Amino acid sequence: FFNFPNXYRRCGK
Amino acid sequence: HTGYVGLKNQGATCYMNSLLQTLFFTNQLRKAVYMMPTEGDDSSKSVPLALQRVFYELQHSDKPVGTKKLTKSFGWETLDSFMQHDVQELCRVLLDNVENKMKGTCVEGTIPKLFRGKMVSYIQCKEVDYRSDRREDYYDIQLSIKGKKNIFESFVDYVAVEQLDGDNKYDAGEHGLQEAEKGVKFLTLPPVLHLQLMRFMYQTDQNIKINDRFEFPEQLPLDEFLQKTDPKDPANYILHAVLVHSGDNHGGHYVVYLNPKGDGKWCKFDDDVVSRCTKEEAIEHNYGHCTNAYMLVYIRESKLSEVLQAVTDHDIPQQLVERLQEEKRIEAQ
Repeated sequence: FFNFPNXYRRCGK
Repeated sequence: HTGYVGLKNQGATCYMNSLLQTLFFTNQLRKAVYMMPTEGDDSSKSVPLALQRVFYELQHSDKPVGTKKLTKSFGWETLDSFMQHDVQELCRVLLDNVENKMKGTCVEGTIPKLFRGKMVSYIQCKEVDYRSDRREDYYDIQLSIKGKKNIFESFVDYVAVEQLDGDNKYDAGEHGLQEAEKGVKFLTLPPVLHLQLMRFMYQTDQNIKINDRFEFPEQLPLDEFLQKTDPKDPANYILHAVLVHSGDNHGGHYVVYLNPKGDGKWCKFDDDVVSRCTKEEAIEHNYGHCTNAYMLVYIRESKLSEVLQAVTDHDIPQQLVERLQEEKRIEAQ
């Protein structure tokens, strides 16, 4: 966050 | 010029330039950073020294400032480092370092008194007589966006009561499984409010952007979201920084809109390019190359003058000035 689109699920946690 | 100097595009720093200007014009934070006891630190590994260097260059240099040493300082050097992490994490990395440096000093606790607030998270059982109240601290607020049109609705959703029904029943221990309600309400709000706008979702395999329209006001009243408001200090806030990203298919460009003096005289900080812009361009035009606003900074009205103190060249200690000029001498040779 906020660097989209990306396939990383560490954003916002 | 414009009285404000820019930061050079030096690698995949992404939001880093936007965050640095935001903290730089957190003037009270800046003066605290200048007066930190960083004499005798290692330049190659000191985050407090690096932040002092970039702030000093941002205050005196007439040419755009470089951030190479600071990037080396906190070691975000893997190819995906800045796009995997968050703006919050980078702000935490910097602010924790500075606050830790200020421990034992006259300016200690400046970061908590500017950014941290008190919050209570509660779980209340409905049929049995049990409740669990625990206090939390926060330095930033992540706001829901999808389905919410403005910050007011966004905050209402944050304080909205969550239901814990069957298959989610709260473990009340002595009282067994219970059909409770879970929520959070605001105790206090900091002088500087960091609001992150969670405009994304994850189908395919990626986190995509929610380009939906979202409104944020120049002045944000938040008294009604406090558990008990305080007269003579309403939770009234003034918009300070609007961190924006621009959205072609891959792309990505991070600029920050600022009124550094809190006077509504707004500038656009596009790295090395600092220019004047209309207040419509900073606020209304960022509601939503698809440009999206993702982070907002508000300053409490009662604290506006103290947070945005005037900062003079003599506020910087002479020994700090001596070391930085010595470094610039070594590079010039």
